[PDB]
Amino acid sequence: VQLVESGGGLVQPGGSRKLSCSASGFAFSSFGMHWVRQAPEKGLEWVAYISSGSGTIYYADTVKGRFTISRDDPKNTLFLQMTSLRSEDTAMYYCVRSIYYYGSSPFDFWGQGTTLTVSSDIVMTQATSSVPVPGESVSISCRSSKSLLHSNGNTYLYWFLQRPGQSPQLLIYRMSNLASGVPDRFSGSGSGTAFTLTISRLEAEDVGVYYCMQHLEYPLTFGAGTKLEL
Amino acid sequence: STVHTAYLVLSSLAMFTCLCGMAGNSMVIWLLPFCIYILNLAAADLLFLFSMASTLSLETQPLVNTTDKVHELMKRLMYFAYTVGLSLLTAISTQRCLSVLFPIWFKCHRPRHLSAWVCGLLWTLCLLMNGLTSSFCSKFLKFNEDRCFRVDMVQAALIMGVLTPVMTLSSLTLFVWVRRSSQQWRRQPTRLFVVVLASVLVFLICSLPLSIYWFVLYWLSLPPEMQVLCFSLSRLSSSVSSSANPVIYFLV
Amino acid sequence: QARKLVEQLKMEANIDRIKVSKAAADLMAYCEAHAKEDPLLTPVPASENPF
Amino acid sequence: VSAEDKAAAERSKMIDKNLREDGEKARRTLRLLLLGADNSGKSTIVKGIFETKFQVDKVNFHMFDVGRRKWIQCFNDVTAIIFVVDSSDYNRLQEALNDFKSIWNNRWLRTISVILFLNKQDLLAEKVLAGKSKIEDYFPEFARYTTPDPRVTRAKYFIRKEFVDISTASGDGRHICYPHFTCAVDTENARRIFNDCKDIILQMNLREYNLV
Amino acid sequence: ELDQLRQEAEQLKNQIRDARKACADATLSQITNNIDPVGRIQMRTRRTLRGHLAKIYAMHWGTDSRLLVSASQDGKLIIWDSYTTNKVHAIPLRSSWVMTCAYAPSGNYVACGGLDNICSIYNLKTREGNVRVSRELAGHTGYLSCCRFLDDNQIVTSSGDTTCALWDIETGQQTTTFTGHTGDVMSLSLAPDTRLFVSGACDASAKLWDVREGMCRQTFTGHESDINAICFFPNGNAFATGSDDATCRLFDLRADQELMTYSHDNIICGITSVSFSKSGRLLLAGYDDFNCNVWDALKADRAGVLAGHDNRVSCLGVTDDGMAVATGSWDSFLKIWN
Ligand SMILES: CC(C)(C(=O)N1CCC(Nc2nc3c(c(=O)[nH]2)CCCC3)CC1)c1ccc(Cl)cc1
Repeated sequence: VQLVESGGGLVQPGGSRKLSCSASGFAFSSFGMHWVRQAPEKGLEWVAYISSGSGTIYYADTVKGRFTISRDDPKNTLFLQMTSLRSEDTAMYYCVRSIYYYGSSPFDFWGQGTTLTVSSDIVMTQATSSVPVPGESVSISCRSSKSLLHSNGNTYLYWFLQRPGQSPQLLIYRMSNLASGVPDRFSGSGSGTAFTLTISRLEAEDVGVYYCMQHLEYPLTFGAGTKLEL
Repeated sequence: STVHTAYLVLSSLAMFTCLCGMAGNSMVIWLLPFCIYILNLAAADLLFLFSMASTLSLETQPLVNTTDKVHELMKRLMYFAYTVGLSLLTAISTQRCLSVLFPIWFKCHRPRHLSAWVCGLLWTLCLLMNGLTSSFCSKFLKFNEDRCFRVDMVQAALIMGVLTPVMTLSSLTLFVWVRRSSQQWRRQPTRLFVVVLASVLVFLICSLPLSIYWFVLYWLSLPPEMQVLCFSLSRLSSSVSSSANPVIYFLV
Repeated sequence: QARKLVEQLKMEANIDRIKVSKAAADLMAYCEAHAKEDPLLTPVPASENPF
Repeated sequence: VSAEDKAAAERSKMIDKNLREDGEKARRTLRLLLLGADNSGKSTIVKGIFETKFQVDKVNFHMFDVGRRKWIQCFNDVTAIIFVVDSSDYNRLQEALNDFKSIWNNRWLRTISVILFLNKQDLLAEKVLAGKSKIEDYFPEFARYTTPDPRVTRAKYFIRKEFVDISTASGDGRHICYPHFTCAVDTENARRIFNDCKDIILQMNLREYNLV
Repeated sequence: ELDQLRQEAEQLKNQIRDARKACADATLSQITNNIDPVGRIQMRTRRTLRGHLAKIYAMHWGTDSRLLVSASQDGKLIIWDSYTTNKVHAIPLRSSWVMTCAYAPSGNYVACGGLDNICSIYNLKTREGNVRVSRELAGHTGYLSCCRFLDDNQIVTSSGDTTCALWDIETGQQTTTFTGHTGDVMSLSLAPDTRLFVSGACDASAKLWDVREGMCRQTFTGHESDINAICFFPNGNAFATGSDDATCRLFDLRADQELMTYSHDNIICGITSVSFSKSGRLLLAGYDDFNCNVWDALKADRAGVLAGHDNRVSCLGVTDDGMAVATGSWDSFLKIWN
C-alpha cells in the first residue's frame, strides 16, 4: 500500500500549482481520499475530500473556492489543483485514504507528503502540549465543542501518532477500536466531550505528537497536539 | 321535450357507469412491464370518470359565471384524461405486438424502464397539446376561432391518424403472428383471441365516438337534436369504455 | 462392507439412554429459564428494537 | 445520519449501480441445461459443472451440464432443458424414457420446456436396415404401429411418439417438448435451439400477460 | 457369510428399537400439556433487503446480530447492514451455482459453495480494501449443500457425495471425513460447543458426529422423505429436522428418539429451513408454500405465520441476540421480521 505525493516547491504568492498523489497497492477506486496539510510548526488541518466515485466533494472554509480536488480512477491518481496561493498555505500536504462502510477504519493510511512553500465548527482541545515521560504509562486527553456521540451509538473520535519525520499513523478509530498493526498497549475511552488515550509500557519508536480528530460532521477538525518526549 | 326525454335516461346510465368505473379503477390502483401501463391507464380512467361524474352533477344545475368556470375546468381535465387514456391503450397494444414479434429482444435487450419513459412522454406531450387546446379553446381563456380550429384539427389528426391506426394494426399483427405460430400448439389459445378482439372493439366502438363527434361537428353541420343526442350517446359510450378497460386489462 | 454396518450398529447399541420424561423436563426447563430473554416470544418495545 | 453513515450509504448506492449493470449483462444471455445419461453424444450436439458458450443470430446461449434428484431445483429459471437420447441402443431406451418421464414430471420444471434431440439417428438407420435387432423384441407396440427408406422412418417416428406421449400426459400446457432428429455430423443444432427458444420466450411473454 | 452379517444387523436394529421403546415412558405432549400456551405472535417485516436479481438460496447472520450475508444465483454474496439496509460488501463468485453461505464467528471470513464442489473462503478484513479468496477447498465429489465455520481455520461441509468433511483452511485439506450417510447430506448444523454436529440427508436419517473422533455417535430415523433442514436446540441436547414430508420433528440426543411432530392437516408442501428462537420455544420453519410458520416447540401448535414472500422461502435465520428473524425467498428479496 503506497500513496506517493508529488508537486511542491517555492511558489510566488498568487500563483497556481497542482499536487499529484499516485496510489499503488490497493483498490483506489473504492477509497475516499482526503487532503490534509500541516504547517511547518503547527498541527494538522483538513483541506479537501473526494468521495469514492467522485460523487461528494467537501472543502475547508480556508480553501473553499480557490482549491479543486479531483481524482483519475483509471490512472490511480489523486489531484489537488489550487490557484491564488497565499502565505497561509505553506504546509506539507498529506494524502489520506478512507473507506466508509460498517466497521471500517477510515484515515488508516497516510502518504509521505510534499512540502509546498509560498513565499458551527467543532473545536478540539488537547491541553497538554508536551508531556515529558520509558516503560511507564501515559494518558492523553481530548475535548470537544459538542458531544461526539451520535444517535447510532457511535462516538467519532480518532487518534494519530506522528513519529518525528514521518507521516501520522492511525491508532484508534471511534474512541474504542485499535487499528490493524497497533500494539494492544494502546486503548481509548471517554464520553461525550470527555476523551482519553492511555498507553502502557511506553517504548522506543513510540513517542511523537498525538492528534485527536473528530469525524462527526464536516469540517473535520484536529486538536493542537499532545507531544510525548523521552 | 322529446330531445330532452333521453337526456335524463342516458345521463343516469352514464353517471352509474362513471361511478362503477371510478370504483373499479380505484380498486385496480389500490391492488397495484404490464403493471406500469395498466396503472397509468387506470389513473387516466379514474380521472376521466371522476370528471364525468363532476360534469353530470354540474350540468344538473343552472349555469353561473363561477359555475361555468368550474365546468370549463372539469371539461378540459376530462379531455386531457381521454387523450392520455387513448395514448396508453395504444401503448399496451404496441407492447403486446412487440412481445410477440421480438420475444428475444423483448426479454433480453429491452430497457428496464421503457414503460416509465413512454408513460412520461405520453403524459407530457398530451398535457402540452391539450393545454394548447384549452388555452385557445376555453370560453374563459384566450378563446379564438382560428387558434381553436387549428389546435383541434391537429389533435384530431393525431388521434384518428396516428393513435388509433397503431392500436388497430398492432392488435391485428398480434392476431396474425399468434395464429400462424399456434398452428402447432396443443392449446389453440382462445383467451388471447377474445381479449385482443375485445380491446380493439372497445376502442373503436366506445372510446373513439367522442372524437368522431367533436370532429364531425365542424364539417357538414347537423340539426341541434342530432348534436344533443350524439353527445349524450358519446359521453356514455366513453364511460362504458373507461369502465371496461380495467376488466380487460386486469382480470384477464 | 456390511462389517462396517455391524460395527457402527454395535457402537450405537451400547449407549446410555435417559427416559423421555427427563429429556422433556430438561427441554422445558431451558425454555422456561430463558423465556424472559427472548425478543420474539415477548414483544420488544420500540426503544429496545433496533428495527 | 452522520458523515460516516452518509458515506456508507453512498458506497451502498455504488454497489447498487454495479448490481444492475451485472444484472443487465446477465439478462442478455439465455441459460440452458444439457441432460442425458451417457453414451448419448451430449458433448457433440453443438459442435463438476461444464459451461459452454455459443451464439446464434446475436443471441447469447450458455449451456450447463453436471459431472439429479435434488439439485435440479437450481435450474428452475433456465430457458429450456436440452434432453439427449441415444436412439440407436434399444437395450436401454426404456431407461431413457423413464428418465424423461422423471424430468418432465419434476415439481420444479413444471414451467420449463424440454428440447429433445434423438442422437445417432444415423446409426438407427444401420440398425434397422441390417435386421440384426428388432424393436418388437423390446417394445411390443411396434408390430401394431404404422407411420401416419420407409421402415426406418416408421421406426424413428415410433420412438418420437413414445417421448412425445410421455410429454402430453401431464404437460397441462404450461410447458411443452420439442423433438429433433439429429446426428453427430449435423450442424444445424444451434438453430433448432434458437427457434425453440423463440417459441418458449413467446409463450413466456404471452404468459406474463395473463393470456396464454 | 453376508447372510450372517445381515442377520446380526437385523438383530442389532431390533435391539435398538427395543432400547428406545423402553425409555419412552411419557410423551412430551403429555408433559407439556400444563404450561401457558404462547398464543398468537404477530411479527411484521421491519426491513426488506433488495438488490439481489435472482433467487436467494442461502444466508447466514453474523455473530453481532447486525450483519448478514446472502448468496443468490446472480453469482454474488452481499453483506448487509441489517440496521440500515446498506450493502457493506458485494462479492462476485467464480461459479454462480451457490447453495450454501457461511459467516465466520470472528467475521473475517465468509464461505460459499454449490454445484462446483468447491468451498471458497473470502477474506473480508484486508488491506487493499477489497474482498478476495483466501482458499478454495476442493475434495468433495458432489455439490456442497451446507458449510459452517468452527473457527477461522476450521470449517465443516456437507455434500451430495453422501459425505461431510472437516478442513484446515490454512493447509486446505480434509482433516477428517464423516461417512455413513446413504443419501445426499442436505443440512448441517453445528453444536453450540462445536464438538458435535448433526447432519440431515436424503435418506430420512439424521446423524450425530463427534468432530474430534469423526464417528457417527447416533442415527435418528423417523422421517418418510428427505430431510431438508436441521438445527440444534440452544440447549445442545436436541435438534429439529424439516423434511419434504411436510413435517418438522424434534429429536433428543439423550433419549435418542423423536420427541415431537410439527404437522398440520393443511400443510402438504416440503419444509425448506428450520430455525429456533433464543429460548427455544418457537420453531421457525420455511415452507415451499411461499410462507413460514411459527410452531410452539413444546406444544406443537402454529403460533403464527410469516407471509411476505411471493415465492418459496429458501432460507431462514435468527440472530444470536434473538431480536430478528431473516427469510430469503426465490423472489430475490430477504426480509427482517420482528
Ligand atoms: C381530442 C378531442 C376529443 C378534444 O380533446 N377536444 C374536443 C373538444 C374541445 N374542443 C373544442 N372546440 C371548440 C369549442 C370548445 O369548447 N371545445 C368551442 C368553439 C368551437 C370549437 C377540446 C379538444 C378532439 C379534438 C379535436 C377534434 Cl376535431 C375532435 C376531438
